[PDB]
Amino acid sequence: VVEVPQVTWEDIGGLEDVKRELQELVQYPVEHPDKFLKFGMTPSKGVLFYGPPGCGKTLLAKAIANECQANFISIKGPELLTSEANVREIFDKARQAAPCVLFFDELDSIAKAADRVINQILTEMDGMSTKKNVFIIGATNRPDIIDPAILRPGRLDQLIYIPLPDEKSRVAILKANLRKSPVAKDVDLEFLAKMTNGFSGADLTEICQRACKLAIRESIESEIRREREPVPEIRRDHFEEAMRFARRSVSDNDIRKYEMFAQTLQ
Ligand SMILES: Nc1ncnc2c1ncn2[C@@H]1O[C@H](COP(=O)(O)OP(=O)(O)O)[C@@H](O)[C@H]1O
Ligand SMILES: CN1CCN(C(=O)Nc2ccc(F)cc2)CC1
Ligand code: NA
Repeated sequence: VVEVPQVTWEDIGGLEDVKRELQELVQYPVEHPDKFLKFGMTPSKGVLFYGPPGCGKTLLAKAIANECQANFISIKGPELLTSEANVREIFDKARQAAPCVLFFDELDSIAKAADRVINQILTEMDGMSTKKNVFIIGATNRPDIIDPAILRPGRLDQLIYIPLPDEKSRVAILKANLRKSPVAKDVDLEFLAKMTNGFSGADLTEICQRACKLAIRESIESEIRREREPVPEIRRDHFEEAMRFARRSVSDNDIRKYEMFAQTLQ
């Protein structure tokens, strides 16, 4: 389907740095085209996101399209196999859908025939002007195997690290996932962030979803009972019971690999 996404910056915990870097990569074009002239700026066309799985690369790409009021077209890495015109077909459909954000997901799969579905991606990128109003975003969990051709100026310009949430970020991620549920006042998310170092954003959200299921099942069963003879909440005890089922999804060794990769781009 081709739509404008619902998710906004408000749904993304942490990443305040990356967020305002994305806006000026996006708001510069439009809120000052009367200095977008005066120096001859050839605007952005592509970013490559990287980092551990489940920290919000997809969220950020959707939320870029929500801020621009833009269409969102998402192709997942492996399904480009049968077969080069598939790459042409996708860019034409994202031209047709302008303004549009075209999101290449899971293309660490591609980085391993497949030789030139990369080449059929790169040339398609060079033969599409800034003026077609199509913004490209890519995401990988394997920054070690990025062919730097796709970062040559003209393609995926900016390379943005998306890290595991530190302690502050994890309070933001819990707070955001919960921004519209009724949660009891005995619930301490700052202490829950303290107890979840190394948890991904996905990891965090799962705890929330389990605490929500159990508050739901308890509400079902109780007023099943209270019919034999007032909005319910998610209490602290729904959260205690959600954590039996909770541990980090990303390994400490892998953490190190990302930390080293990013910290050597300063
Ligand atoms: N910064 C964040 N704030 C809130 N939720 C997050 C965040 N990062 C990840 N999540 C949760 O984890 C899920 C998966 O995130 P996603 O953006 O698909 O990760 P990635 O693209 O890095 O693999 C999201 O639907 C969201 O609920
Ligand atoms: C299928 N496996 C998966 C893990 N893996 C790897 O290399 N991970 C990695 C993590 C972080 C980083 F920065 C680089 C690599 C080997 C192949
Ligand atoms: Na990922």
